[PDB]
Amino acid sequence: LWEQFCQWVTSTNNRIYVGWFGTLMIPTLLTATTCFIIAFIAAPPVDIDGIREPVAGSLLYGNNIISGAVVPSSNAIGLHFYPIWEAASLDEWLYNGGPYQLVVFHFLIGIFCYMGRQWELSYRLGMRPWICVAYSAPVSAATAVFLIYPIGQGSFSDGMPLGISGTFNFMIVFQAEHNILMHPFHMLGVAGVFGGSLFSAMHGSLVTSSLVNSRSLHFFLGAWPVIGIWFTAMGVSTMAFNLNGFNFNQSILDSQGRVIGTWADVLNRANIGFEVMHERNAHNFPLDLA
Amino acid sequence: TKFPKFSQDLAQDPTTRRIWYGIATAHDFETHDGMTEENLYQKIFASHFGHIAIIFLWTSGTLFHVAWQGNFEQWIKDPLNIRPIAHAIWDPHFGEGAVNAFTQAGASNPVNIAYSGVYHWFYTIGMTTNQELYSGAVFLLVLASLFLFAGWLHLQPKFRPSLAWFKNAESRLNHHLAGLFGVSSLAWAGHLVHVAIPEARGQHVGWDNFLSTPPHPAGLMPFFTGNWGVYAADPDTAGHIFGTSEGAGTAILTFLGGFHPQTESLWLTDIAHHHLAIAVIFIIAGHMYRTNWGIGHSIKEILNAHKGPLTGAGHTNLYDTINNSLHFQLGLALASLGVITSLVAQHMYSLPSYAFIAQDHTTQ
Amino acid sequence: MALSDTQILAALVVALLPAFLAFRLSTELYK
Amino acid sequence: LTLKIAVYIVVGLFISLFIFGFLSSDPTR
Amino acid sequence: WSGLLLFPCAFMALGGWLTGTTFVTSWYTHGLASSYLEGANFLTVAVSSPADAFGHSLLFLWGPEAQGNLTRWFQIGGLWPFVALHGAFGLIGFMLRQFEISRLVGIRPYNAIAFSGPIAVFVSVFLMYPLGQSSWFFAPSFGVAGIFRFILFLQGFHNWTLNPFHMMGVAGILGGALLCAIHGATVENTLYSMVTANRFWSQIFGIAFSNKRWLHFFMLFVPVTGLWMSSVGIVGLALNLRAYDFVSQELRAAEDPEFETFYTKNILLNEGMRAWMA
Amino acid sequence: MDGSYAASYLPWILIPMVGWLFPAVTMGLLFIHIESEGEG
Amino acid sequence: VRWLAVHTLAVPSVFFVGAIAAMQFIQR
Amino acid sequence: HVPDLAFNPWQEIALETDSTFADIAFTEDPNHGWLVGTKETIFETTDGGDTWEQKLIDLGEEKASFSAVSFSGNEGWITGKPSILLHTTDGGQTWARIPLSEKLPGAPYSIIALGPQTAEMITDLGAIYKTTNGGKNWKALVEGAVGVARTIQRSTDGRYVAVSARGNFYSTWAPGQTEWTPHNRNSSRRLQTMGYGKDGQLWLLARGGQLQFSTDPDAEEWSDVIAPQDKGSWGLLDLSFRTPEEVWVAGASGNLLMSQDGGQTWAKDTGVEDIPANLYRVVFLSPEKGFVLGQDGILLKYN
Amino acid sequence: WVIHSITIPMLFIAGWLFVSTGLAYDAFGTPRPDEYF
Ligand code: CLA
Ligand code: CLA
Ligand code: CLA
Ligand code: CLA
Ligand SMILES: C=Cc1c(C)c2cc3nc(c4c5[nH]c(cc6nc(cc1[nH]2)C(C)=C6CC)c(C)c5C(=O)[C@@H]4C(=O)OC)[C@@H](CCC(=O)OC/C=C(\C)CCC[C@H](C)CCC[C@H](C)CCCC(C)C)[C@@H]3C
Ligand SMILES: CC1=C(/C=C/C(C)=C\C=C\C(C)=C/C=C/C=C(C)/C=C/C=C(C)/C=C/C2=C(C)C(=O)CCC2(C)C)C(C)(C)CCC1
Ligand SMILES: [Fe+2]
Repeated sequence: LWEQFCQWVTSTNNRIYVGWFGTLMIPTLLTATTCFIIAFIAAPPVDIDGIREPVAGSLLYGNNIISGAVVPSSNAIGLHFYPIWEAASLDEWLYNGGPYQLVVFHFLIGIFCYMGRQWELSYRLGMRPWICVAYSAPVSAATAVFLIYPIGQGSFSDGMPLGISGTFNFMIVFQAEHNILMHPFHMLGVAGVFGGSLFSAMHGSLVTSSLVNSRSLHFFLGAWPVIGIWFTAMGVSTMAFNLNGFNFNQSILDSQGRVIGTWADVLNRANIGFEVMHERNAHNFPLDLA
Repeated sequence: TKFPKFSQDLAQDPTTRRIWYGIATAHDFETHDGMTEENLYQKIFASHFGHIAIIFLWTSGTLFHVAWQGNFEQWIKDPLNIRPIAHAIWDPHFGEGAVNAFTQAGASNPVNIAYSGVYHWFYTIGMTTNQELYSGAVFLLVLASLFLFAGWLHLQPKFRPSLAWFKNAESRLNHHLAGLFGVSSLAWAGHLVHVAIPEARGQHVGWDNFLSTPPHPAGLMPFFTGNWGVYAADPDTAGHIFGTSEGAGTAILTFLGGFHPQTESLWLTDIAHHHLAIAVIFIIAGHMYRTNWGIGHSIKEILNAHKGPLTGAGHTNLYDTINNSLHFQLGLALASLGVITSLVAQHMYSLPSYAFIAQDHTTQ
Repeated sequence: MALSDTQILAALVVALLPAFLAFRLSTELYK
Repeated sequence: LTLKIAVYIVVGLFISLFIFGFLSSDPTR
Repeated sequence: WSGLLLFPCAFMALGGWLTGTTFVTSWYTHGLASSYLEGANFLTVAVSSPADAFGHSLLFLWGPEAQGNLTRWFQIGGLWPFVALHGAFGLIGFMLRQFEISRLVGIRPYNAIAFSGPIAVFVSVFLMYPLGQSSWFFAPSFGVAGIFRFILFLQGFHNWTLNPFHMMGVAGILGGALLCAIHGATVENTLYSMVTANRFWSQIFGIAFSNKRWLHFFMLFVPVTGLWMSSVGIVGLALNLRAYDFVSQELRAAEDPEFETFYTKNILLNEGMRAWMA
Repeated sequence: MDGSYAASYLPWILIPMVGWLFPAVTMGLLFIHIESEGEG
Repeated sequence: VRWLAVHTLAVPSVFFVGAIAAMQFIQR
Repeated sequence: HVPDLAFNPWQEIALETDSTFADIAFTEDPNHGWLVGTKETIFETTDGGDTWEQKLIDLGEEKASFSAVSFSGNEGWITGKPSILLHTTDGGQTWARIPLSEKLPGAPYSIIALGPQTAEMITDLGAIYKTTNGGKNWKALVEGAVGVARTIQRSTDGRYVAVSARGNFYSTWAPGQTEWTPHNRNSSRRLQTMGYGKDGQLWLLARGGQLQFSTDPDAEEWSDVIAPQDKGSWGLLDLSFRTPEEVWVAGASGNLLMSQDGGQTWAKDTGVEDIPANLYRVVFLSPEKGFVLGQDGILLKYN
Repeated sequence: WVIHSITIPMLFIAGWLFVSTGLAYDAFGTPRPDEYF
């Protein structure tokens, strides 16, 4: 029976190509999807901050699709591997944000096997395997923002929350504590994505107009956003090890040494404000109260 | 006077000797004023980064000048009859006779003739067009930039290595044996198999198509199933002409021995199996010293255990002596490097590895 | 084929970056 | 502790199938 | 025609930028060294916004502002309106040039509608938003760090991330990049040969593109759609705000220490930013 | 003093700077630095 | 017509780069 | 694996409640003590914590999470966020609710009773007040805000430290100053918690359980990074000093470790590792009277 | 070469002298480090 199974697996006549990489892609992807849906529906509140302020991102705990998310693991976990069997009880696993780790790991393995299946199918059909080269950049970015950054920061709670509001909160805190905008590699990624959109618009308009070296142009235009995403993933990975962006504050001094301050100082002030969400001292708090 | 800032004894000298000795003791970081061991090691680390970047820039310049003002594409058509060209000459002090004399090797201007034997090396490793040389030069520029930035980075307060990090012999040996030696050799073998051999057999392979061109007809099947002999079948015959498909075999790892009948040099497949085997051996060797998993040897106990009734204390306490003295390590490294360089010369004049380099006597 | 003028100019522009990085490294080492 | 063994054998057999299938396929290898 | 009017003005639009980043400062308007002349590097230099005392004044050089004095015309920060006006008119000249070139060729002017995106983005961000604001002071600066500060200011004062229009713009930009990369890979991997690529995509993803027409059409209309949605979001920002505001969740988290949401933390960050400057 | 390589005009300006301009510039800068009596 | 189309930006460029080069020592 | 502790000097009590335990306090050794936590849950003991009885109380709003409890003499205070204060002088037999004034900046976090009719109020937003009229009147010692603080710790002699909202930096304050001094974190990893050791120095717990100790009064420099669990990446949650020499640390999944050398070597208490809870705070009122407060109504008592 | 041999070289030193002394600061109104408060 094994030979027929292998023939069916490798067959290109099937409705959907599975491939031997698919034999690992399907279980990991399905596990990630199932656990992600379960957490997005009915995840118990998770104490991500490690203080007595639990955070719940499930729909059954009073959240919408925009606000709902999958909370990262508890800050008490750190980088320690936390599978279900290593937990004292299922409730302990649920309250420590274990579903986040499970989903992230199985989904990362799934996208790696998606790469493998892409390459396997491109090699079986004889087509040139450059689609995987382009697909590397989003995969590299996902690995950097989901695995490299938590490892660099020493906690899995610092990863991107699996949601919409959590994504924006993560981006804001990343800018606050890293100054990613001043880092040249987010600049290069921004340039890459903007140029890719520009090239897309130009070529789509040209083809639509013409619709009732070219190869070198197409390949270079396609490679531009891939290179940009590679650069931005490299920048995020470097940030993960505290290699922050440019700090041009406190630079320009006057004749007597008094600091003049530039727009970099204004950006630093904005970052500090996003760092601490209130005013500073010497602001005349009430002296006495009843 | 300010210069030299690192020695107040020299800075207060009124004579011109201060200018001389300041240069002489400049890079002697040990005797500088107010020098600590940690600062010494960090400064040495940065300086070594700088020397590496300088080496990369020098190689990039060689490549760039050869590509720009050389005759590489003409030389490959006739390696035994065309003089390689080093760099162009621009001397306003020249006269007409010198201009006529130095216009050689078919050039249209005064130009030199290369004697470093790099044309043969570039031909053997695979590169055949000027664009490849230019790309290599640009990539080496980028590498030098990266290493310079690394030297700057590991000097900042947030990245300065600790003194305990520098004195970690076991981890350094493990990484620099398994990684620096073994992995680099394995990568070079992979480069020879994936690019150099097909290029020498006529099949052009580059960054554009190396992802869809298998170096062997049987890909990874014999290697993984233990049937390694498949990769040694059908070698290059004695009638093979370098760079063409006439008499070209399909084997990627052989043990032919001897020399190529045409290039009077070693077979490329022999080099492939050689560097692959030494890569495996180095990777094995790099798993010897204990770092963080309990397993592995520790150098101190090995040194202290090899005593002897005739030599007295044997090799006791040598670990501390070598680790705490940078001059001992520098002397050991210099002696080893000198012996290896002598070996390179002796085994390279008699066992040429590059095509048509034994017939260019001046370069040899 | 032989190189182009733009290739040499681009090589010069690229080599500008290691010059700046080496300047920064030398200044840092002088400290 | 039965869950750990269950998942362990699951992944073990999955990677065993993954490594065996490539050996089975004679074309393009 | 329009072929030789965009070139001069845009040049001035360019020119006043460099002299706007190397010699003219903002010590009398923003209290910052926004010029290279003080030693600010390329990232730090910019063309600062005019002082808010003049309101929505066009800051004409010959006009009542600066009374024709060029030094006054510098210190009042008229360089920002100068550059903004010159750049906007250069952009409209480029638009008209594309329209007339398409007319000359005779093809349908899809390139003009493709470039309509950046036109809308620029006329909304740098012209319309200050018009809906108090004065030119709150308008974005012409530089590197100024744009980042403007972005952070809008995040603090508008919750711009939660706006569905910036969400659509982000989706459009990312989809345009995705389609560009996939188009490059497909074109250089099939070396027409569309049918085999369709088969490959069917066996990989499940569905593919029936025609190159549809693929090119979609990659043309995704990023321009994102840009137009972002411009419409700026329009809404000038007018009454429209964001998915969840007041019920805010109320629940206000008094319940055991209920917290990423939306609630984002709100805490937004008012935290808004608090500690005036 | 002409060459057939691409951008033959570069050595016409690069060599003088490496020959006269750069040497004199660093020569004067180093001479000023070594005699700088500002500190020690 | 290319003469002015080059010179109108050539003259300010060479006017400015000299100042920018002198700039690194005036603040010192 | 880390070395395993041979002896378990901690006895586990699994209270039938899901309220995380925040703080504990006592009046006298043979007298009653109190503990406050989450979800308006308060538990009173009288035998030294061997057994507890639950006290039930409800207000108009049922969202009062108690954060601190402090007893001095027979006077007692219970503070919870959002603003709620219960003060008494009868040993807690009846509690008088103090309706906090609206002008109190931020929800209160911690309270220390400096004796009879003397208390100090700490607010999460950094504001500090002092009340000597039993809550009738307050006095602001410092008139500044530190922003949102994850954790605020009080020294033996009244000095205050506060980790920032994300651990990027910290803020210190001492009596006699009207402002809070911000200081950059002294660890490469972002801060998780910081406290004052009984020796008078500071200790910082970063992400991934990177414990670091401080020396000298300024304590700008710090000791080498110490990981009590070595290869283990479990993030610790609290540090406690039974004696100025012996130290304890509490983390996740009952990972309670102890150092007999003040941090150089650490042993894992596998006796409490089976606990299905996340230990939060180890409080050593006396070297023999110590309590470990975790989660889901799980407590550890010293012996 | 004749028309370009004079136009380019002079302007570099012209700008050097223009910015080396109190001309640019007064021309564009950017305060000198002295005028800064
Ligand atoms: C003009 C504004 C602007 C623009 C254009 C960008 C652009 C970018 N920023 Mg940025 N940023 C900005 C302003 C801007 N930024 C500001 C103001 C801030 C401060 C708050 C930041 C803070 C910031 C951070 C903190 C980060 C970025 C990142 C990025 C990059 C995102 C690419 C990405 O998601 O990876 C590519 C896409 C992915 C990784 C998604 C996963 C794709 C996988 C492979 C497929 C998944 C499929 C999924 C399961 C669904 C399948 C569907 C179906 C088949 C089932 C991009 C270059 C990120 C970055 O650099 O990425 C590395 C990042 O981490 N930015
Ligand atoms: C008056 C005699 C004279 C002079 C001035 C030159 C000058 C030159 N010849 Mg030349 N030549 C001469 C006679 C002369 N030649 C004769 C008689 C022959 C035989 C016929 C040749 C054959 C010849 C050839 C074949 C070539 C030249 C080349 C060159 C040029 C090399 C470029 C250079 O020096 O920069 C580079 C500068 C250096 C390498 C400096 C080295 C010397 C210093 C002292 C070492 C540095 C020490 C120290 C670290 C310095 C610190 C820094 C310093 C600033 C303080 C240069 C223009 C080459 C050329 O045109 O290509 C560019 C070339 O290929 N010449
Ligand atoms: C895999 C990990 C790894 C790797 C790749 C390296 C690599 C390197 N380390 Mg290193 N290091 C590591 C881990 C690693 N390290 C760890 C873990 C520690 C801490 C314990 C250190 C601590 C450390 C220190 C303290 C220093 C380095 C330095 C260096 C560089 C020395 C230059 C060199 O040997 O290259 C050139 C040499 C070779 C590639 C091989 C030598 C040549 C062989 C022996 C024979 C010749 C072969 C062939 C025939 C010649 C080619 C011919 C061809 C041209 C035709 C090198 C890049 C030094 C430095 O500053 O660099 C930045 C330095 O001072 N390392
Ligand atoms: C160390 C490497 C090296 C060396 C020795 C040379 C040598 C030479 N080059 Mg050359 N070059 C190199 C790298 C190198 N090149 C690289 C990487 C590039 C690409 C940017 C060029 C681009 C280049 C051009 C465009 C021209 C030359 C020319 C020349 C000749 C005139 C002298 C000169 O260099 O000044 C002029 C050249 C330069 C100033 C180029 C910059 C040098 C590189 C980029 C930096 C090297 C720094 C070096 C490592 C410092 C070492 C420090 C040490 C002294 C302590 C001479 C034969 C000229 C020529 O052919 O005349 C006949 C010429 O027109 N070069
Ligand atoms: C990163 C943003 C971005 C930039 C900078 C940009 C720039 C450009 N795109 C152009 C084209 C296009 N853009 C297109 C689609 C797109 N373009 C996009 C995004 C961008 N496009 C996106 C997202 C799309 C997809 C919809 C198309 C379809 C075209 C074209 O047809 C055209 C082309 O062929 O490309 C080469 C060129 C217009 C030439 C012109 O008007 O001449 C006149 C130049 C003028 C008027 C100068 C502008 C003056 C500005 C407004 C003020 C001064 C600017 C300062 C120097 C810098 C200040 C900026 C600070 C941040 C520092 C120019 C190179
Ligand atoms: C990863 C990986 C996979 C796929 C790998 C693929 C698809 C490609 C891999 C390529 C790799 C791994 C390395 C390529 C390296 C190239 C290097 C390192 C070049 C260095 C050059 C130096 C240093 C010096 C250059 C020189 C030049 C330029 C000259 O012109 C003169 C000579 C010389 C001076 C030597 C898979 C997942 C399948 C399996 C697991 C491993
Ligand atoms: Fe196309």
